[PDB]
Parts: sequence; structure tokens; C-alpha cells
Amino acid sequence: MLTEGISIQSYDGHTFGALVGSPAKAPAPVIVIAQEIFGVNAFMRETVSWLVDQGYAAVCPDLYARQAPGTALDPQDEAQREQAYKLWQAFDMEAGVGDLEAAIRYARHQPYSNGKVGLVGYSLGGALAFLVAAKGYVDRAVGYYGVGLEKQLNKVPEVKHPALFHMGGQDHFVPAPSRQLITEGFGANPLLQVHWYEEAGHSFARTSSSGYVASAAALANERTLDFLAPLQS
Repeated sequence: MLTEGISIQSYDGHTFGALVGSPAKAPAPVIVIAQEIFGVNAFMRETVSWLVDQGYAAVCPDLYARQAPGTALDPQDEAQREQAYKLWQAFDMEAGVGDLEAAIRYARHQPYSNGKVGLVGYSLGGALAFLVAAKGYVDRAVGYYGVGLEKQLNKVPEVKHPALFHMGGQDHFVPAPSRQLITEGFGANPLLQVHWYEEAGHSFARTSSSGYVASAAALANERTLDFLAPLQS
């Protein structure tokens, strides 16, 4: 689902929609939410809703719009999971970072904006959150279980604003030696935080996932809120 009429333009000229939640009380910081591999779907709407309840405004951009506008896939449907994986495999990460940059700029200047912008990303969006943190576009970035973070560690010294990452210890995407590389690499930059959730794998914060772990989700989520709270004012 997207908010009808919302259109955001990327540096290269491409336009895309977004699901937008205005804040309960303005002004407020705006959180750009970077999707999982399923488009802008139920978990994204639930996340917009949660962040509104917590005193933010939120913008969730349609990152698959370069491939197919308005994709919103049910992660419990096998056929739709297959299409999600195809879209993720074809996804242009660089263009994704550009689209997120444009959504961050949009979020800075809405009439409800206090001028501070955060980013929270899950799965695909967690990978994008790290790349955005390296570019420095946001005041604070948060990623949940991005894939391939051990391949991006050369970017660690580029991070100049705080970023927080939540990783599942049982995530099959992240074997032990990758976890060790990430832990060591992140330790070199105190602006980065990474927490490991030993009893949780991928997608642990989404109730509809077979990987959902309530204790891990709750701890991660309260850490996220405490980390974003300084943006409020």
C-alpha cells in the first residue's frame, strides 16, 4: 500500500511513491523506513503505525518502483515469496541508496518536519541502511539483519553519524566467521553499534515470520527507540 498522490524524485530523475504517516503532534522528526524484500506491505504499514505512536512521522518509499511500481507481497504466500526473491536479485543497490537519499531529503522539508531525519531498514533495508550510513545522509540510521554486511566493511571509516544494527545470531545468511569480521570491523568506529541476538535468525522482528522471536524483537525495538529519541525536540 502507498499513500495516493505522494511522489518523490530521485537524483537521476526517476519518481516513486511512498507510504506516509504524519505525526500525532507536529513538528516531529521523520523516519524513512527501508523495506524488506517484499515491497511496501503489511509489515511496513505496521512499522509506520508504530513509529507514529512513538512520536515520529514516517515515510516508506517504494524501492521496487524501478522494476514494478506498487509491489506489496505477502511473505506467507510461496508464489509471492518467489517473486520477492526475483525482485531482490535484480535490485540495483546503488539506485536504492539514491532513492533513499531522495526520500530523506523529502522527509527533511515536510510541513510536519522538525528537520531531523532517521532511517530504519529491515533485511534488504538493513543492507541499505549501512550504505546510507556510509554516505551520511541521515542524522541516525538503524538496520535489522542486512545481508552481506561482511562484504561492506571497507566503508566503516566513512560513517560519520551514529548507526545501530541488530543481527540474529542464528541467521543462516551470517555464518560465524562473517559475524567475527563484522564485530571486529565495526569495533573500529564508535559511531557504529551492533548487537547480536543469540536466539534469533533472520526476520526476527516481524510477527508473520517463522523466524519471529518476541524477546529479541522487543529488546531490539526498544534499543531502536532509545537510539532515535534524541532526534525528538
